[PDB]
Amino acid sequence: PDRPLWFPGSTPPPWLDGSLPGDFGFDPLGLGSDPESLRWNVQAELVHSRWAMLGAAGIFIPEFLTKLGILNTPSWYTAGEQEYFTDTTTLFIVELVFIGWAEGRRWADILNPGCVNTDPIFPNNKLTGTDVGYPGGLWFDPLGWGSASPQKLKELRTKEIKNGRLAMLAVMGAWFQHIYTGTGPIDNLFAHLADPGHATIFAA
Amino acid sequence: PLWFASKQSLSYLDGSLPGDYGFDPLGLSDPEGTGGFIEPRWLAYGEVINGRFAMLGAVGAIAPEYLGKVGLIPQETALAWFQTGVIPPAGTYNYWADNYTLFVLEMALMGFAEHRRFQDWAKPGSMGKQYFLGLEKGFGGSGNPAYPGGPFFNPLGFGKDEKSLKELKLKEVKNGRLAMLAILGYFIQGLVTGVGPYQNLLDHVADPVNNNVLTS
Amino acid sequence: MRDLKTYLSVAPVASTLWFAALAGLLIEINRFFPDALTF
Amino acid sequence: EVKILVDRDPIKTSFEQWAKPGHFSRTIAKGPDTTTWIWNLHADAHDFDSHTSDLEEISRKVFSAHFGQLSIIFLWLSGMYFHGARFSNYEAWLNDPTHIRPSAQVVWPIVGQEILNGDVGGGFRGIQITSGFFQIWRASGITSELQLYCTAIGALVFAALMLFAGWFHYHKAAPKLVWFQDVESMLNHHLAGLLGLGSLSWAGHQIHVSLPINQFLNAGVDPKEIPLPHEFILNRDLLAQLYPSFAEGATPFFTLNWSKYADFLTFRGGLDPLTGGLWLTDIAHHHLAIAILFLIAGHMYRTNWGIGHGIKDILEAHKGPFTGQGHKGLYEILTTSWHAQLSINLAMLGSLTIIVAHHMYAMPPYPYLATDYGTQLSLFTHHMWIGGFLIVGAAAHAAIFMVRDYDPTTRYNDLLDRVLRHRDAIISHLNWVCIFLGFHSFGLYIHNDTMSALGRPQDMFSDTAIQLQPVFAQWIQNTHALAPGTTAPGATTSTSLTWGGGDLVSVGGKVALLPIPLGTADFLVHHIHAFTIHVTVLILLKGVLFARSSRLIPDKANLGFRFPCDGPGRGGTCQVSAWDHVFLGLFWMYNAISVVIFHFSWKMQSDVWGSINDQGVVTHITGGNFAQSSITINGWLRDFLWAQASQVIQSYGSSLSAYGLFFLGAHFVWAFSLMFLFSGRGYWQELIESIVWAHNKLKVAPATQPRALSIVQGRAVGVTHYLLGGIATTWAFFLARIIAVG
Ligand code: CLA
Ligand code: CLA
Ligand code: CLA
Ligand code: CLA
Ligand SMILES: CC(/C=C/C=C(C)/C=C/[C@@]12O[C@]1(C)C[C@@H](O)CC2(C)C)=C\C=C\C=C(C)\C=C\C=C(C)\C=C\[C@@]12O[C@]1(C)C[C@@H](O)CC2(C)C
Ligand SMILES: CC1=C(/C=C/C(C)=C/C=C/C(C)=C/C=C/C=C(C)/C=C/C=C(C)/C=C/C2=C(C)CCCC2(C)C)C(C)(C)CCC1
Ligand SMILES: CC1=C(C/C=C(\C)CCC[C@H](C)CCC[C@H](C)CCCC(C)C)C(=O)c2ccccc2C1=O
Ligand code: SF4
Repeated sequence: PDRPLWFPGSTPPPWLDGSLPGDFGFDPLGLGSDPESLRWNVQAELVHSRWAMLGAAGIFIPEFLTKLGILNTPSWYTAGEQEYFTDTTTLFIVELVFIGWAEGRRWADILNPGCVNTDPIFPNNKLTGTDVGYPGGLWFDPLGWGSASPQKLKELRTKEIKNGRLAMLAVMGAWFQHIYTGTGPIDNLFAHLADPGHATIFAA
Repeated sequence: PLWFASKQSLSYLDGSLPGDYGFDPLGLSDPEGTGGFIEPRWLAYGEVINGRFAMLGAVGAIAPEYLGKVGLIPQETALAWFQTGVIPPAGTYNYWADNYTLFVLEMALMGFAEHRRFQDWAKPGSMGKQYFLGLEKGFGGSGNPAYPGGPFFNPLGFGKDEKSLKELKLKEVKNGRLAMLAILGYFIQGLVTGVGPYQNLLDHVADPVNNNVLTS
Repeated sequence: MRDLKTYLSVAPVASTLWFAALAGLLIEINRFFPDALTF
Repeated sequence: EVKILVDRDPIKTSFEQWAKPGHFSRTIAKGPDTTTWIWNLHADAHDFDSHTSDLEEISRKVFSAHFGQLSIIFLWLSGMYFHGARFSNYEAWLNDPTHIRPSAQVVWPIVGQEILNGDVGGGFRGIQITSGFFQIWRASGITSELQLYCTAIGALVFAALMLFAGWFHYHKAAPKLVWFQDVESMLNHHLAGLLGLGSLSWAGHQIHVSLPINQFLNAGVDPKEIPLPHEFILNRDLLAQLYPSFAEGATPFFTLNWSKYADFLTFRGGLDPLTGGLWLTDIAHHHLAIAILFLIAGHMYRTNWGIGHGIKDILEAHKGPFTGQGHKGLYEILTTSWHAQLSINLAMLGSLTIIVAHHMYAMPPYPYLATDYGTQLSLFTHHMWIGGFLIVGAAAHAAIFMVRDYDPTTRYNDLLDRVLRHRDAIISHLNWVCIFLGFHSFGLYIHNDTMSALGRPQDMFSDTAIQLQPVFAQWIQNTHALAPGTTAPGATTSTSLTWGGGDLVSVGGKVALLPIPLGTADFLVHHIHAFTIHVTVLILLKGVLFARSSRLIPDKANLGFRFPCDGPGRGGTCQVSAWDHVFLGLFWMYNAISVVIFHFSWKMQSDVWGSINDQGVVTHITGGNFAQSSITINGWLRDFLWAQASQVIQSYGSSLSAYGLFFLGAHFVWAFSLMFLFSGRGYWQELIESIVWAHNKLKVAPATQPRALSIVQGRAVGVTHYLLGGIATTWAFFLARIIAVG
């Protein structure tokens, strides 16, 4: 409510208090001005953050070890085009039925916040989350680190969304660098570390 | 004193303006029907800001040319203004970075400073408010956007009282005006002579009759 | 934003978006299954 | 005290009014009761008068709307340069302009439409363009797709800048009324500023980029090996080797030894014989002199100092015994009525475009333009239509001025009043001269057709019978041909190879220009032009002179500018409004321009265009058939329309087939227009009643009650489809023919 803003001296939009984690008053196009949309965009930002972080660590760490020798994992940009134990199109069907189910229940939870906290096969199992986007329970917060004081939950979720935002620019950078340069990300960083003033986005 | 003033320019230029010579043959700072960037408060700021950069430029665009001809900086770093990489077809030089990579660092650093500076013109009380490495203690301005002062911009305490500040503002203004004409001088002398400004100053002493604006 | 969403719903705007989507669909059916005279 | 006067934040920027259709109008804003609402919303969108009566607030709307138009043009030019850069054979065309067909559009492969990608040369497949952009870019010294890419980005930037300015000068800093009325400052800034600094700065490009690069192209060196344009600025010796005047630099300019520049500033005339276009050294010298004239002309009117006139003084000082007070009061009219300004500007801009049509064909200003018969037939026709439309627009806003802005009590003018006091003498005289013209032009054709049908070709108006030689035009032709040695000593050759005399210029075995002969047939078709133009002025001028009143309708001005009629009484008063005169004048403008462009197409194919032999035996496209064929209507039916329509009706199955489809499509739209022009909304409203009943029977009637188009809309819809179908038919007929045989 008196927090640092993405634009010091500017005035934050009325729909952004500071009660949301990662609230820095940035929405110059009013994409979240309607409260119904702002709640949907929070959930969309949360899942974009969590997929980007898994994706970032899934392309930066494995490529970081193959550039050496600890791993031999192929280029992240081409790992999809190679063949596996079954064909790629069977893996995609198994992915949809498995991810669609998990996505379906998350969807139901967004539109009806308490309806899917109970295990449909063994109704003894239950999730523990109170807020949409933080399902809790044993399967997603087995340590109990998700249930804390609202002061710590504000920071912990701000750490969550900040790491997810950075990961989003990073993953999108890894996709763009691989097309403008011609190698992997670990190569780009060393090249820029070999000569910082010249080995950049300029080649001409 | 009035430099080609008129009895309509005197109606709004009340002398309460550092450098108020009454000069306005086109009625630009007329407070009747202002808007956009044609505005009295803003034009004074633009006169000052352009004046300050020209003072850095008029000296810097001739400092390596002067220091080099004497032999004070290496002859491989002493250059004329239009041959340092600013205009690649006229001259380049291998700095520690590419000529375009340097501009990104420039606009990145010049961005932060010029962006924060604009907020003291818009919201005067700002910049000192939002955290900034504790440096925000000397970013609160002064109620004057063009003369913020403080520990960062007036660290020595000049303009101590009334009669000193207005005498300082008046000299600060007239210098930028001549430096701006100097910046204007370096530009046309470059395109018409093809040589540096300090050399143009030289050949007008070695032969004033045959080295002139009329010979080119 | 709600004013913008109202404008985006006005007859001409909703028509181009609807017919654009339609044209794209029919074009791609014709790129995938061209020259269909029967059925 | 001419100064910048602006108001701060007049109109708040908000999407609130985007959500409210018809907000600008108090009637329309309440929402639709009927479908008629939908149409009035659009008919009234730009009628800024009906939105607000405040002249200041009207001017602000037209100012930002102008920025809107400029934004659209820059975006249009961005795409033209972008397609030249990305989807063209311009780079290949530079190596072989006599053979490779300009192409800058490529169709995606879908539903069989690839056939429109034609074998145009240069290893390219695309649609042959006739806008002429390739001849422009070459004359500008553009040598690569990279240069077009950068011009397209700059055009895109200017499009954004112009759009920003429109929003800026309406919502942020909107000029006050008196700022717009400072017509002295505007004229000075447009003469000296726009026209002057535009022609001067463009002359600089011609000197430092266009002249040198075209010298390498014409010498034969490959464009990839021609020095980049900035090398002629960085290194003067490159220039000096082509034109040794640059060796002395800007010194001969200030020492009045201008004759030293006679190698890149010339007065040769004629056409560069190895390129077919005007001499680029004559053109550069043209823009130079033209730029001087405008820079000084922009100093004529008085502003913030003493020198110069007040435009009111010049007007108030011209008046004669036959006119009385003369031009007094015109300065108040032309500083308070936007329609009076728009009427004059449309009149002149339209007239000027028709001149551009003539001058650009007889003095081809671009290299390898004259031999691209398809581009040149397109350019002349395109600018005729644009010119004729703008002219008819002048009559509308002249008519709109008389209904809405004319006020003899506040802004009197004795010149305007004197014409109103004898409008019956003007219109009756124009009526008679039209009847004379029609009989003594078209009637001669009917004489010829009847004589030729009866087996009596000796009694025709023909070059081989009763001859009607255009002595005066023939005389002017023979005069200009003798000007370079006599009345224009500095001129080497005539200003145009059309000037009856000289010789011939060919490019790649194709004739560019020769002397154009003017005989009996040229006499007839010229008196058709005078006839058709006279009737167009008769209808339009009558519409403005009786816009306020007539013996039939004494209070017509109270019925507005645009109204269907005043009912069946007085024997019937349909189409008394000035708007209806503009409706009728469009059909006649269409008529007049159609035979003008037909006159152009047949003459060029018959007596000018064609292929030259090894020894000089010219074979024209239609072999001189214009003289004996174009003097009967049957000759135009048979030897022009029936014969030249061959290409378009056999274009199916080839890359020209899209003209085949457009030929038939435009016939359709033209015939479709007749439904509107021949019927009346009463029939249609009753029909709709039976249809509405059927919808009610199934509970599907709309709350927006369906109405027939208004009487005026019916007419507007009619003339719009009539002109679109009519003109598009000739478009598809011209392009198919000229691309197949040119
Ligand atoms: C014909 C078009 C047109 C006209 C008549 C005006 C008229 C006006 N504008 Mg405006 N404007 C235009 C286009 C136009 N503008 C465009 C395209 C933009 C977008 C960039 C703007 C952006 C703009 C702003 C932001 C402001 C105005 C302002 C003004 C007012 C004072 C201008 C003045 O003399 O300030 C003095 C002019 C200058 C100090 C500029 C001098 C140097 C610039 C760069 C001019 C160079 C242009 C030149 C022809 C280009 C040559 C390029 C070539 C060498 C390659 C006046 C009513 C001002 C206002 O509101 O006044 C009340 C104001 O604040 N305009
Ligand atoms: C007068 C301007 C003009 C015109 C008539 C064309 C025409 C054409 N261009 Mg071209 N182009 C232009 C300017 C223009 N261009 C400019 C300025 C650029 C540079 C940015 C390009 C860059 C360009 C490329 C890169 C390509 C074309 C292509 C094409 C062809 C197919 C385009 C197509 O089907 O799009 C597809 C249709 C759509 C995208 C329309 C979507 C419908 C939506 C719903 C309408 C939205 C309406 C909305 C309310 C208003 C939005 C406004 C918004 C912009 C602010 C077509 C002949 C293509 C081509 O030639 O392929 C061989 C091609 O690949 N053009
Ligand atoms: C610079 C040129 C110019 C300008 C600024 C104006 C401006 C104006 N004219 Mg004017 N006019 C012009 C040229 C111009 N005209 C010309 C050249 C003609 C001769 C044709 C006319 C004939 C004319 C008449 C007869 C009338 C006006 C009217 C008006 C006013 C209202 C316009 C409006 O709201 O229309 C809104 C615009 C439309 C509804 C567009 C309709 C669509 C057009 C007709 C079809 C275009 C077809 C297109 C080229 C081909 C694409 C086909 C494709 C879609 C399949 C406005 C002041 C009206 C008035 O009452 O003034 C007060 C009026 O009745 N004008
Ligand atoms: C081909 C069809 C056609 C013809 C012949 C005419 C003819 C005429 N129109 Mg017209 N018009 C037409 C279509 C046509 N229109 C259409 C489609 C429209 C709708 C847009 C209009 C709208 C229109 C308007 C709005 C105006 C005209 C005007 C005119 C007259 C022009 C003056 C003139 O040349 O008189 C001379 C007549 C002719 C050249 C016709 C041919 C005469 C023949 C060749 C001579 C016959 C000799 C002798 C009588 C033999 C017969 C003997 C017999 C009795 C036994 C003229 C009577 C204008 C007018 O009245 O100005 C005076 C006028 O203002 N028309
Ligand atoms: C960054 C992007 C979102 C950026 C959107 C931001 C900027 C929008 C900003 C604004 O809207 C605001 C906020 C407010 C408005 O007023 C203004 C604008 C400016 C409009 C999301 C990317 C989201 C990117 C995420 C979702 C991608 C996750 C990808 C994972 C699955 C990849 C897995 C793999 O990479 C591995 C691990 C190994 C490989 O070998 C194989 C594969 C499969 C490739
Ligand atoms: C094509 C195109 C484009 C481009 C354009 C351009 C490129 C332009 C340029 C332009 C230019 C670049 C211009 C320039 C100008 C200049 C000028 C105009 C100058 C003037 C001068 C003067 C006036 C002078 C004066 C003087 C005198 C008189 C004497 C002595 C002294 C002096 C010299 C000072 C665009 C993108 C837009 C768009 C699209 C198309
Ligand atoms: C044929 C015509 C009729 C009827 C034609 C009118 C009613 C035009 C109908 C225009 C459209 C087609 C009406 C429907 C418009 C809706 C936007 C359609 C929505 C459906 C979607 C496909 C967009 C009259 O109005 C009449 C007017 C006076 C002189 C003669 C004419 C004329 O001859
Ligand atoms: S027919 Fe139509 S236009 Fe002619 S009078 Fe009757 S209503 Fe008015």
